[PDB]
Amino acid sequence: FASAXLQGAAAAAPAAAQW
Repeated sequence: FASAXLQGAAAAAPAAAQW
């Protein structure tokens, strides 16, 4: 899950960069 979220965090880097 730790390395699972990392994948999402990096995938959320932009999602956030958006707002």
